[PDB]
Amino acid sequence: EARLRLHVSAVPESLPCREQEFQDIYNFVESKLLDHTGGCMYISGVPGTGKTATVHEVIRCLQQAAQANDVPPFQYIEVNGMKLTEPHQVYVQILQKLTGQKATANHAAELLAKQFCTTVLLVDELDILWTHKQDIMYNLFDWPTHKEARLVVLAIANTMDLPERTRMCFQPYTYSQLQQILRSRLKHLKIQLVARKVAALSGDARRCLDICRRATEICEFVTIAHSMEAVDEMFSSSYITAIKNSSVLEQSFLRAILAEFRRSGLEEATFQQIYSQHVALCRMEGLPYPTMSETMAVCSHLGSCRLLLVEPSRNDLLLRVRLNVSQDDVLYALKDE
Amino acid sequence: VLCRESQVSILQSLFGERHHFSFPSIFIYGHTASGKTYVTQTLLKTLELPHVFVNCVECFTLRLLLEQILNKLNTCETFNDFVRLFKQVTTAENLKDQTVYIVLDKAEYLRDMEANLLPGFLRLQELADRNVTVLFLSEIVWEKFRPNTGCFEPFVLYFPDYSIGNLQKILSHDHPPEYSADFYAAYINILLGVFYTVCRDLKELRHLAVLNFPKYCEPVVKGERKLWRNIEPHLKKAMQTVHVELPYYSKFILIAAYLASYNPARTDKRFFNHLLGPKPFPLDRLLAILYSIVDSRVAPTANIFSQITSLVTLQLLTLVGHDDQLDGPKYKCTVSLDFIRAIARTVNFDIIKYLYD
Amino acid sequence: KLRFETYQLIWQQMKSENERLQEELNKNLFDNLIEFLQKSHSGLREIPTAALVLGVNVTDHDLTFGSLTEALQNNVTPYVVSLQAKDCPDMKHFLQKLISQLMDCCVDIKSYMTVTQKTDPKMLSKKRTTSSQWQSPPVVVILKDMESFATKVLQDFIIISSQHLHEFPLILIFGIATSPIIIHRLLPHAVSSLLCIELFQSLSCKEHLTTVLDKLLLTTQFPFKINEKVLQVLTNIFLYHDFSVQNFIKGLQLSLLEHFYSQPLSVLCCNLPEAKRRINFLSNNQCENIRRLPSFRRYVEKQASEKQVALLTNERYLKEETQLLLENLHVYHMNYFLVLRCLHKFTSSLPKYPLGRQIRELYCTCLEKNIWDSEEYASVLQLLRMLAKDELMTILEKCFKVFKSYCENHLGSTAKRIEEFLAQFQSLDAKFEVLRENVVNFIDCLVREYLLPPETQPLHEVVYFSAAHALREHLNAAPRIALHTALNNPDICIAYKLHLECSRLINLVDWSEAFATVVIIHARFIRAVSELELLGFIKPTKQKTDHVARLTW
Amino acid sequence: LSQVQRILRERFCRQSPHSNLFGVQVQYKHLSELLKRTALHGESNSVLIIGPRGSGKTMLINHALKELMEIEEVSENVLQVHLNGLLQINDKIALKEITRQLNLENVVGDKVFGSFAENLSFLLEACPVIFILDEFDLFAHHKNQTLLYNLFDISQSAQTPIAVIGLTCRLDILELLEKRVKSRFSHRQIHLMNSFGFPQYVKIFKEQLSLPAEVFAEKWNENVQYLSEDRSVQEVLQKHFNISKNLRSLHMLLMLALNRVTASHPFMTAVDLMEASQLCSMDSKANIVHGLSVLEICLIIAMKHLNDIYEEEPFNFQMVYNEFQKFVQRKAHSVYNFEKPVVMKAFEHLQQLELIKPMEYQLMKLLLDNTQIMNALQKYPNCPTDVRQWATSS
Amino acid sequence: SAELKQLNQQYEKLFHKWMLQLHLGFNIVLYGLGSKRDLLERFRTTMLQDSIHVVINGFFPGISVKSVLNSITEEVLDHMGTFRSILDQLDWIVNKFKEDSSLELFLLIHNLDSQMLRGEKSQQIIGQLSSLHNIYLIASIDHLNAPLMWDHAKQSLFNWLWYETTTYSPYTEETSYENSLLVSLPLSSLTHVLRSLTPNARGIFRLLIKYQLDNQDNPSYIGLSFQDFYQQCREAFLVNSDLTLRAQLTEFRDHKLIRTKKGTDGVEYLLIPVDNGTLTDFLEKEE
Ligand SMILES: Nc1ncnc2c1ncn2[C@@H]1O[C@H](COP(=O)(O)OP(=O)(O)OP(=O)(O)O)[C@@H](O)[C@H]1O
Ligand SMILES: Nc1ncnc2c1ncn2[C@@H]1O[C@H](COP(=O)(O)OP(=O)(O)OP(=O)(O)O)[C@@H](O)[C@H]1O
Ligand SMILES: Nc1ncnc2c1ncn2[C@@H]1O[C@H](COP(=O)(O)OP(=O)(O)OP(=O)(O)O)[C@@H](O)[C@H]1O
Ligand SMILES: [Mg+2]
Ligand SMILES: [Mg+2]
Repeated sequence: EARLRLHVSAVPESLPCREQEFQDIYNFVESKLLDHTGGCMYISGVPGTGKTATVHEVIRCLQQAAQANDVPPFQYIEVNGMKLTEPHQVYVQILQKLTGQKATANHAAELLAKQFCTTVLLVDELDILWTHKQDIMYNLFDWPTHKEARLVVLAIANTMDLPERTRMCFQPYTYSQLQQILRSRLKHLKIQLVARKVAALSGDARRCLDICRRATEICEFVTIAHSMEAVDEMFSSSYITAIKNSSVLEQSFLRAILAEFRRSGLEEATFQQIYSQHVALCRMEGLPYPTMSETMAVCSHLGSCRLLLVEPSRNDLLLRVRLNVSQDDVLYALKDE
Repeated sequence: VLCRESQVSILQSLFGERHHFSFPSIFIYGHTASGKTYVTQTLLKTLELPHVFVNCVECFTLRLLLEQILNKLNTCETFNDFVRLFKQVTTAENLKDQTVYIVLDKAEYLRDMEANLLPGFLRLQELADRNVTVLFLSEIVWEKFRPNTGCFEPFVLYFPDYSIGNLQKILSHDHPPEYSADFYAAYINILLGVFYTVCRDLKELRHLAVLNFPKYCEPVVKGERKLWRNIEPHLKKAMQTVHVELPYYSKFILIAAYLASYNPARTDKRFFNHLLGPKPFPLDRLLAILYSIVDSRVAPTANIFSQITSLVTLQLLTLVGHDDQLDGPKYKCTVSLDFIRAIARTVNFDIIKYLYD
Repeated sequence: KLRFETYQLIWQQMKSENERLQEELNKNLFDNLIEFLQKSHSGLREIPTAALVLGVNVTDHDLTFGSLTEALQNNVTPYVVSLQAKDCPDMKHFLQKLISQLMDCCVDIKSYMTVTQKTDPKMLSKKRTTSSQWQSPPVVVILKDMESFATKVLQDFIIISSQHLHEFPLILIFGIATSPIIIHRLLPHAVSSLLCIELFQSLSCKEHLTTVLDKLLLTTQFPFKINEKVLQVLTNIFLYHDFSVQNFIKGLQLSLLEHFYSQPLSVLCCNLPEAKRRINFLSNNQCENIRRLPSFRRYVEKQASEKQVALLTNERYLKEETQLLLENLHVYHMNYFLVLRCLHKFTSSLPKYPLGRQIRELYCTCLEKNIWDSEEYASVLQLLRMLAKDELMTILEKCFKVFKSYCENHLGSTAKRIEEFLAQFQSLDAKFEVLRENVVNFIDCLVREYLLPPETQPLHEVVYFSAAHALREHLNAAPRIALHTALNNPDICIAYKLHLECSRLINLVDWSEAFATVVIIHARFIRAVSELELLGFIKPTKQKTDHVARLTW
Repeated sequence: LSQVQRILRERFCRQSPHSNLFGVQVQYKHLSELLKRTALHGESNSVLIIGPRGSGKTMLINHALKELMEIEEVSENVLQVHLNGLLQINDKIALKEITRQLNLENVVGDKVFGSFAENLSFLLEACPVIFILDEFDLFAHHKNQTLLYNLFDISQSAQTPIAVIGLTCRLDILELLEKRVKSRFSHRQIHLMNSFGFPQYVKIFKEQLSLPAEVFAEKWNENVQYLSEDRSVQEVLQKHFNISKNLRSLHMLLMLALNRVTASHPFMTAVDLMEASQLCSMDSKANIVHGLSVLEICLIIAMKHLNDIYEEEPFNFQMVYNEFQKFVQRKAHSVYNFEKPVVMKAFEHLQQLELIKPMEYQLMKLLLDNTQIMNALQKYPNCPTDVRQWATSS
Repeated sequence: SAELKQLNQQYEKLFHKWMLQLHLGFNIVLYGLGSKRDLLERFRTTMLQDSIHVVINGFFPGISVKSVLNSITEEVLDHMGTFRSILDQLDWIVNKFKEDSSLELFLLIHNLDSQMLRGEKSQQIIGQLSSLHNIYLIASIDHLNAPLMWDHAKQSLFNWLWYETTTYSPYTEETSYENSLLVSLPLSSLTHVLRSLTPNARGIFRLLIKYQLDNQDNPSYIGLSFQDFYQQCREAFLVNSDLTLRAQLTEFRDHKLIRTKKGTDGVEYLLIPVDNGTLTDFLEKEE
């Protein structure tokens, strides 16, 4: 249970290492809350930057403050866009969390309009609420600006351009910031040459905890060598691996592709042209003739694993073939030996 | 069944014992008349293995195709999700332990239906784990069925075309109704000796074998060997084989249109590639050529423009741009030239003289 | 007006006998549709079919598809359905109407929101309603246009229905104009065989034309007759333009009526007693009117005295002499037709047909100008004097088996000349005999009995209708004659002169300025030209900057 | 007896749950490891098994899952849910399919929950579950990816024991996931299957044909080991190896040669496998050409001449008809001369066979390789000397 | 001034006759040189008169076949606005008419040529209606291709009585709607200057127009500088050099197709001294 207790600490965690962002959001809600007014704040960032976690923290703190009467009471509501099949179910959620309970999306939206013509509403990943007419976004952002509406809106998504089609952004995590979170809870061990090794990344936090959690799995069955192995089992590109393990005729077919490309110089060629090249190579390697039924199989083996991008098999000799891997990568996979 | 004996040994031994397992999928290719399903149905009927047989062109949708397969086992069925559900739920002392066969005929039409349907069937054995064998047979090579993400590759079995000898042995000796089978043999040997190089379909050869048999043996009952001389010109009559009344100004519009089709562009000055097709007409050009060739010079009436509109409506003429029929017509003549010659012969005008060739 | 009571009388008598004779010309072909269909029903995966060739007439035959729905619901044999091709873009509407129509073919004779139909319930109606009939019904699926069938759709049904078959021995009738090659075009060879067709024939417009003229307009029943010019213009709209007996009929009403608004002088147009009633009703204005027209004025010119004024002043001796004009008149016309048919079996047999072929032709050319004065007639003479022998004795003996058949059945007269001819030809059956019969056909008939329209009795007007031109304005639809000749022959007149003059394309710099070299002054050419757009003698064209260029030639 | 057949048939055709695991020793450790961690402890993980098709995945996960549930605590406390992208094409179908496999059908339908996640969470809360997603590629293609996102979202933040194990053949899989789902996926836990060495292939060949401990089996295995080394079987196995490097393709080869074994042919021979190999090596499109009528052939030779004249430009029936007419012109008499409708019937039959493709007034291009044509002509049974001379004219 | 009235009077004698024709199921037609307004509106004041006379002017772009069937069905018919599918519309109006008999409705169309009436659906409507006996049709035509668009089925559905009807009157209210180009440098002189230049020169001019028109409502837009317009032209591949764009703007300025105004900054700003209506019309012609 020594280095095994370090397993238990990776999957979720607390408390935040985003110190400055937290304060900004707290003061935003506190400002709007103290005044008995509404507002909206859009939060950008990379998927791993601690946006929803920080918000949840700010909420728990504001509820504590609401118990001592430091800040006005009370209610809070959260809904996730990716948790719904059909965007319009949002109106049901919001209403169901408030009074009035169940109703259709049409009747709910009408009711929310009535209520809004204090409450904190978190809409996490409203990128999913995009619709042709975008009525729901227009409503969520219009509601807090009504006189009779006291509503504070916190909108999270991954892109800065969303509101362009009262704002904040979470930058990706740096060398030191990631290094911080890992040792931040290693307190079982107060092994730390690794925490900085894994810490060079782009830019998610989940990568760190999941990577190092795998490193411990390597150790048992932690040094820097264990983490290099951990990363090489994850971020390592599988394409070059597959080309090395591909069969004989599969490689000759790639050589055929590279031959046709070096002739034309384009990124597309037809199975017919590639076929002529493949015949030439099989002739020069002492191989048997590449029966077109075989070569079609091969070309599908390489298109099933996405080494190739191939037109549907119905087109027969007119298949147009693109490489899903850069020519330099293939030459390196074939020529390494 | 004859001349397929080799394919029967392969396909029979593959079936093995009925409580065994067989290929998850088998794919037979060949031509229309190869005899594929005749062999499949016999083997399934004779042994007798439980099976179902379904035509993929008859059932275009999932509901129809899947409901047929489910019903024929002895049932509202939308998606392949519920087939494995309700096929797996179909088990009894009849089907409990045994190999079940599903023959999808003309599977070539599965390609056009539902993306996940052909893959689901190739792997259907392990999807329901019910000891199934899906039998695909189509005239299309397996190389054209493969999808992007792939599939479980079936066993590709080739049913070869019948030779001229395989045809006679199948076609001849199995119905010598009123005579010695040697007489009917020499008959068929002559039948193929004509029609083989054109029609290799066993189905159609059986027709002609029945059709022309009476005339072949007619000299026998009338008291007159070597009848090859008798029917050969009659057979060759069938080999290479097996009056529209129009108004005057209409005929002239039509033949003018054809003359506009054949001769093109700046030849109108002198006058007034054939395998490629017919050219386009501006209505003005057609009226010009018409009044040029008419040599009666009748003024235009609504009925005449109605005549040309009626002509295009009858599909004797066709315009690429249907929408633009009054703004500039690009009409195109379809018929010709024999019909044009007939129009010329009846009218007495000559089509050939104006043809630039 | 009385002439409209006569209209509806004649009119619905006409479309009546037209639709009945449509039903008989059917009846050989329809008795051969149910005799063919009952020959194939007398004697797998193959749809037999029936191919009917109806040349290029649309609406006249929808009657007989209503009557195939009826008649082939009547034999107790099928329950018939008709699929139209334009109804029919997709593969769904044919199987939907397939079955809608054989569950429905079970309904109409007993005396949902139609989205509800699909490909199942036909297979059920000759299963569920009757799977065991036992004798299967045909459903002749009348494919009224198979030519416009969508070809993909076409083979998908002939293959789907063919595949399904012999549970449904469908036959399907083909409404068609052309010959078999075009079916063999739009219906592929696989279909040409799956159809197992036996080619059938249906009668076209031009036959119904010549028939109906021989019968109807040239009947002696109705007095109304037509002048050379609206006969020529009509049979020109029929032969040279539009082949529908529809447009010839509606044009024949419009002729009927058109005349029948001419003047009351036709109230005497009726049977001699029906006309003479009107004689009694005649008043002094009309007495003025008969005093006026020619062939009366001509009839007044070769004549007498106080006799002549009791035509002109004292009406009684006229109205007596009207019963003299008219009695004769309706005598003459009978004396013609009896004799016109006569001519036909003579010369309709003949070659060169220089004077004419079909009965309508002889009526036409005979009435146009003097047969005698025409030399093509004399040519026909030389012919008959040539043929002689047994061709003539057979055809002439058929002129009496058949024309004595007319005066035995078709015509009552009884004119006493007919009888003399008749005896003459009996005697022959038992050259200058052929030339005294033809000279009898010459002096005794063509000279005498066949004679012209204008050489005829008094009052050949109003029974024979002049004034062709206005109808041609009201039917032939010749706007560009009046337009062309009007715009040619004055600022828009001169404008169209310029629009004729300049070159081909006329630049609005030096068109506005050439029209200012050649010609308030501008606005009328932009309205001339904007009309010439609206009229269409030019177009507002972009082939060059600021240009106006004609599509019309 | 036929006892041989019953065994190899469940091994070759159906996929034998128990067999020898070749070269997966590393990958099995990582999978079985993770599986203990989610089942025995309260940990939640997600992993992808990624290889070519026909090798690896489904047997690995099947073998791993079996050994896992042989632990008494596991079999009682652990539920497993098997999903497949072919069967469930919609995340709503999948939801109701999870509800079905969890025996949670007693919800029952009275409460339709306000959100997709709320319904999924409500199911797990009614205690680990192992989610197997087969054909993971297709689950990535569902609209907004609700099933993947919310499974990973539940796998990470919900602390409900769950195991999300995907199977895919796509090296491109990771690029098919949304940024959000890619993050929540326990990052790039990846097992790769791929291939082996030729000597390992032969050892596999002999191991799959051999029979287990079940004197009849001992005599059988001696003969297999004899086959393992032969100049014939080896030069055939290599030819298949240079293509396959796959145990499923091998299974097919062993199966077809297994029909050759009967009560009159007790054990396989070199010829049994050579014949079985010949059936697989056939060129399908060459077989189809062999059965055409001489008319259709002459048309293809016309099309061949058209691609060699007009330089690979498409063509229509007319120009084919012309070039074909030039062929019969040689002799004044009519031998191959037929009516245009008939020639088009055969032409349309080539299209009906998809030996010609469109893009008469329609342009089309020939789908045959010239070496297929010249080889087929030499192998055609009755081919007349006249069409052969014409073929080489170009 | 004298003649026309007499002719507009003569046609009036056919009028009652047309009424009878209207009873018999045919529909009269006027092919004139001029307008029948005084004659068709005298047909409204003399013959039609009565009630149930529907008037839709086809030279009016305003009325539409859907709003033709509304304009018939909304006010005069009074039953309803015609339902979405016009075939269903006519099925309701007809199940009213087939049920309610002996209701004759006389409709007079000036210039069927339209649009909106160009649609084969529009004349399948007018084909059915004027085929439906209750109402009746008097159309006035101009377009030479008017007989063009009427097919067999429609000239059957329309049984047309065609009349000399050679009319001399304008074409005043018919002429009030049509606009022509004679009504700053006018459009056609602009086109005439620009047609002798290169394709890229015309492209440059169209780009500068576009900038002028998009900003025309902003008083603070004084135009583009040469460096800005030169970058914009480079990005559109209209000009690759300073020298060629400067030469092109000078050639424009000699024709009076650009004017420069010094900004506050001493920089020359490029405007076009042509009415923005004329420039708008130019861009609508060039595509
Ligand atoms: N500073 C941190 N300390 C501890 N854990 C962290 C930190 N930052 C991120 N995490 C990890 O990230 C998760 C919190 O989610 P996060 O706030 O990144 O959601 P999100 O950014 O809204 O999701 P997405 O951006 O993908 O929509 C936690 O479960 C934790 O494992
Ligand atoms: N050996 C044979 N003996 C007798 N008839 C045969 C033989 N082979 C084929 N036939 C004919 O072919 C028919 C069998 O159809 P066949 O087996 O060719 O269908 P199929 O090949 O499955 O059809 P398709 O290939 O068009 O799907 C029989 O009804 C018979 O007419
Ligand atoms: N390393 C191996 N160990 C055992 N069997 C193997 C191995 N590699 C391949 N096979 C055989 O190949 C077949 C592969 O089946 P499996 O479904 O497990 O993977 P797969 O075919 O790639 O799955 P998919 O359906 O995604 O293609 C099995 O029948 C198995 O017996
Ligand atoms: Mg979030
Ligand atoms: Mg698998």
